[PDB]
Amino acid sequence: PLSETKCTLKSFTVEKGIYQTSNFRVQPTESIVRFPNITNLCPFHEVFNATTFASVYAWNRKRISNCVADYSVIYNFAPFFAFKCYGVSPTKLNDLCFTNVYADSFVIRGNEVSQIAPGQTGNIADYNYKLPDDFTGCVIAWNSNKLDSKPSGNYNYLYRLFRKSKLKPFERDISTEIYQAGNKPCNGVAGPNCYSPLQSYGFRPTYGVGHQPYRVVVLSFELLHAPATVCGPKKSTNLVKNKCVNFNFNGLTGTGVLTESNKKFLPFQQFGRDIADTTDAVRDPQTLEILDITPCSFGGVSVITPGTNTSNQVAVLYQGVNCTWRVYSTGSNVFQTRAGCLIGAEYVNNSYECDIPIGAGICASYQQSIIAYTMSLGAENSVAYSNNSIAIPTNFTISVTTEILPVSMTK
Amino acid sequence: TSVDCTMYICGDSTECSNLLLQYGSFCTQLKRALTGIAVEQDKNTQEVFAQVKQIYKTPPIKYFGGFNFSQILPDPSKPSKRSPIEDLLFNKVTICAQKFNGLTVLPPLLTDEMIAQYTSALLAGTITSGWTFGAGPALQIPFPMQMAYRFNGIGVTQNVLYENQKLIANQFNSAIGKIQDSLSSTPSALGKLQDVVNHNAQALNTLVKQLSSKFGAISSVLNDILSRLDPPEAEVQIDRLITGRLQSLQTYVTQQLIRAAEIRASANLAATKMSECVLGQSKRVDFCGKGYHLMSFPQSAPHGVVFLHVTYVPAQEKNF
Amino acid sequence: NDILSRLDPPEAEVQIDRLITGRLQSLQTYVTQQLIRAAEIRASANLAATKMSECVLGQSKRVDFCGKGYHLMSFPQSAPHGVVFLHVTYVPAQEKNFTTAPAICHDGKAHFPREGVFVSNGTHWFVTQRNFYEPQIITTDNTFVSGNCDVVIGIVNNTVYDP
Amino acid sequence: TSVDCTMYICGDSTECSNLLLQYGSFCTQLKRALTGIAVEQDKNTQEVF
Repeated sequence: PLSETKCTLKSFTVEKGIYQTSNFRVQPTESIVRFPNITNLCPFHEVFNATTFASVYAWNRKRISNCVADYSVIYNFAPFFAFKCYGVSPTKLNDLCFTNVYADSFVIRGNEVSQIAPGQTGNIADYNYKLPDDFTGCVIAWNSNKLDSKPSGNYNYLYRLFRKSKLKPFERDISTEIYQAGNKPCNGVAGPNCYSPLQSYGFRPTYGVGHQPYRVVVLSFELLHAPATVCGPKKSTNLVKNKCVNFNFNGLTGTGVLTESNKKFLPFQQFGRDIADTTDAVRDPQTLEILDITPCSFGGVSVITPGTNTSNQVAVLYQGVNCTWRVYSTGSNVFQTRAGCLIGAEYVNNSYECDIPIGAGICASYQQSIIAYTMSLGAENSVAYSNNSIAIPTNFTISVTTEILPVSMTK
Repeated sequence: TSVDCTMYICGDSTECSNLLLQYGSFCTQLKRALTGIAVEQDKNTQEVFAQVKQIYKTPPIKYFGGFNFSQILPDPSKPSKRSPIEDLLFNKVTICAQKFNGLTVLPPLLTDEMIAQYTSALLAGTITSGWTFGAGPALQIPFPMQMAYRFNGIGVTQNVLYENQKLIANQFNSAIGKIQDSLSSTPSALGKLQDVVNHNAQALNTLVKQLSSKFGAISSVLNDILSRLDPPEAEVQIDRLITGRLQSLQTYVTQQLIRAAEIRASANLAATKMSECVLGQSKRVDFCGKGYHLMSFPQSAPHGVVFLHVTYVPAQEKNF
Repeated sequence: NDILSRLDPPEAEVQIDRLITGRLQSLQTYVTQQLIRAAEIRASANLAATKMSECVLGQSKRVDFCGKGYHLMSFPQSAPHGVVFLHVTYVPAQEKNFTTAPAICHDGKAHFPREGVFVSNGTHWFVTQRNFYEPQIITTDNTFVSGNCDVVIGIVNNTVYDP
Repeated sequence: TSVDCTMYICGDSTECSNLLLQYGSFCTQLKRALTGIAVEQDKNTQEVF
């Protein structure tokens, strides 16, 4: 630590006094992941591979209940074209559990695939469809020219481009949708301005690249919610006691040591957020056991030394850390001042005048050895007191003393 | 107090420290500022208290002309070596989760025991030796011998004391008896030290609650962002949270350097009054209390000092 | 210089925008620290000017304000960005413990010191001042009379001399 | 002097105040400090007058 002091103070000589360095910061031993034992096969093939799906005007917005799925079911389709995703990068949609996945499937053209991106306007992003622009979910598209396309032409599929008023994100609009525009009442039967909001597509397999049928599934969800709905398989492991450890409890993680229950809770109340708005108490995903999280203790390392011109025997102190404990290896002597742990120095019952302060009336000095001692207030003195005695001085001295006062610093 | 710049800004994440080091040259100044305010603050107490390098003790027998001082001298039968006035000042004046975010507090170099010993030695010097002990060796003087000279310092002939010392003793004993119930009657008189304590406390609390802030980020948590996004993107979310936290540090330590300034001035003024109202009989009017000043008693307090000024006011007058 | 040689100026303000801000906050921190240190050294200069006015231009009889103990006189001296004071003060060295009394009985009346402390070697009685031991003979012009020998405690029967 | 938190930073628009609340706990200590400076500044006349 003398060399660390030289490193910190960017000089080769240090004269005296207390200094600062980094902390202990003990490392976690292992990591604990806990999952509930309810692990089934979650059906995703019914939205991926099936018969000819509906057009974009009809949404099969599917609520996927509590299940267990991974990306292996999704991975079955090589012709994935629009692999672009938002919110979570596509390499890590595994081993994290959502709360409400929103799956909606439709069939669109090749050039309409790029229109599903948020914050833009297009054939789909017009009155036909409005979507939330934050879009924590993703879009997955794959070509289906060998199944959806028909030799006779797929003219049955429609889309409601020409609806009058605006759409809001995540709304359902399927009705007759009569068109009443112009400076005349159309009544749906006039003839001048009886425009049709629904138009056909046309699918024959001799086209360009931008007119091919594409299956698109869109997912919309959010995070930071206590229940978990669906995520990949992970072998749960047992917890540990009184050990610095990482933990992952179905989503949110942390690092610290664990303690048994001391409080009552409430039988749907499982989180333990404190006045500091930090998680410190939680219950097991598999059992009804309250456990308390307290993070592993920090250090705070300081160094004490005499003059480099004098000697090189140094000592270090750890603020707040009890030793009596988790300080790796020891040295010649360990002391347990209320300021903190101290090693590299000895202790005496004597009292001498302090040269460098440490804390709580403790000071370390140099004898060939570094000695830590309690505060010496000065020479102990008492004066006799009597009802009829006066001390009167006869000889005296004059003394000169110095005082140094700053006046101004450099302009 | 002391802060760790790495632990407050970032958790156990290497990449956050990597984006901290490209700033690099900020929290070293934070370190030097907190060490500077620490060495400035703990050095205040010696010139307030250790003005004498000769610790004294009280005589066992008190023939103090009928005076009583049992309320201010420390009681040996008390488990602590403090006066009952010190006990009232202690119990009339009133964390781990705050510590556990890299927010450390440092214990003072001086604890209560030896500053109580300093106050007891100061009382021993000012009772049995008068005020000459602030110059050289302590010269023992009887107390009614000293009060006559203190009257002579305020233009009073010493015959007045030797005529009315019984009434002086009764008045002073009654006043000391009154001052205990005066201090214990209301806690509004102790508001001059609760303000510093709770001002430090709420400043630390508004510092530590600043972590849960949506500083242009998807989430205020650092770990879930790492599990959320790729390392090229979301650096634009990390760095804004870095800036919003370091500006909070800047506003905190600027306010701390502001608040240390008047604390140093008040400590200097208290040391000046330690010099004047205790070690001498200053004729500066209203500087040592109200009216013509006789003498003062110092008593320690949590992070503070309190002075009992005994002064002099006339009661009955006539026209001539 | 290199970043203007590196980037098309439409994306310069995309790139060279924030280091200007960072230098601005760094210099703001420097300015704030300069104000703090300037206020501290301004208070120090006020204290130095006050002690220059007190300790030098007069015999300031405040204790510890102009040195240690009873202050006599002072020497000001310059220093690079500073001032240094040489205080010449008084301090007693040797002392003796003597027997006292607040008043003197003589002919049934009480004698009080006009100025000084009553002391005795054991056989005779004398008076001094509060800092030196010079025994003076108790004479009616060295003291004064107010009252008699009942209200005052510690009084001793003795003699006084009339010139 | 005193300064209002919301109306100075943002005009008569709701969404600027919505975008204001992300920092949230920043102008509270500013208002507390201005009331402080006001209260000891009004206090300063008592011990001198």
